[PDB]
Amino acid sequence: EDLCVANTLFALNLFKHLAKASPTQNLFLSPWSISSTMAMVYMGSRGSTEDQMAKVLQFNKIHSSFRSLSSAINASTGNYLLESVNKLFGEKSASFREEYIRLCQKYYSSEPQAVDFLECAEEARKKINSWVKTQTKGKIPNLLPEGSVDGDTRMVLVNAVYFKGKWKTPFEKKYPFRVNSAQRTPVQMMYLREKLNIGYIEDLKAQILELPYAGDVSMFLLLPDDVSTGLELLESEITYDKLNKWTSKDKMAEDEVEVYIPQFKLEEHYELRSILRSMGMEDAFNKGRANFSGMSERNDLFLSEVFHQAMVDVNEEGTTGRTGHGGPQFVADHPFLFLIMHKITNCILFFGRFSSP
Amino acid sequence: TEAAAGTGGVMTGR
Repeated sequence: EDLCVANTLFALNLFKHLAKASPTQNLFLSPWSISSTMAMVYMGSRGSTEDQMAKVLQFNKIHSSFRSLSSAINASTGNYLLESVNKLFGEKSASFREEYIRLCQKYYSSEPQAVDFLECAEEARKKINSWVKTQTKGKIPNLLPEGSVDGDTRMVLVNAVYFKGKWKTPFEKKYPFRVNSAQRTPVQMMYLREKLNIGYIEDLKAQILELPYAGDVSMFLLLPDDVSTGLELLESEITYDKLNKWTSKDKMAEDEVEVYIPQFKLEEHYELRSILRSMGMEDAFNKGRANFSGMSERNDLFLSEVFHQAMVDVNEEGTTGRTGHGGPQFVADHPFLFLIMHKITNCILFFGRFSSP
Repeated sequence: TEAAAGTGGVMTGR
């Protein structure tokens, strides 16, 4: 059994919806981080709000599942740095349900902390952003933008995730990248010739390549064979069934592969209310209709927004005489999707679209 | 690869 299936189904549906807002530009997010945060919100939801969140998050034992998956993601390894941490910041004068606070700590280890939103909201925002910055080793410095919290803010539920790994085999830093039918942009390429898992997903007309990090985390890249990015078919037809078949432990066949991928860095910020609403999570965001009585007996809360910020920096860092070129090539000189997979849990930690150097 | 992310869900009073 794939123990991360709900989260993966959500990750893919979320990507499809986000792509409606952003169909062609670079995209990057951590579906894991979002699922975790939303799970903590779900714990406080009731009535129709709850029923819709369960549908959207693909839950149709959830909390014990997150705790177990989180434990596996956080396991000490020696091979890379990988940390996922949740946090709850609550208005100091507010009275939340004792069982909500207890259960959120039990299953999410969110170390519930009081802050002063009512009178010092800007100070509270700075503190929250500083906490995330620390957790992300400086990589996500200002998660919550100006105006995101105010005197009516009652609780901010946070997840931070951080990953730093080295490739099992280092690349060599070696050029035109095809952005669309009217644009080519020079990019620094990285080259590797190594025994790697490579296949082809006919239903998506795309090559898939696995690049392992040291340890049980890998990057999978999906590269299509339109006059825009070339990703229309792949993005519209990708599903859990089609993808999981190919990311599964032993489907693919290892071969000597010559790989060229760009060296790249992405940094993207999102506000997900519109997206989550479109996916079916309406009542949570409806000031009138939301039911978060699980958080507060007074039933006086609603979800105002969900902020997400994610970054990635891909480089050559890892742990002669060959001249033939008869075998597989994977030349990522045009737009591709990629994902960073925790192999033990089968959870997607990060997912993106690289289309514009 | 170095990768990181944050998510923040804001609950507001009404």
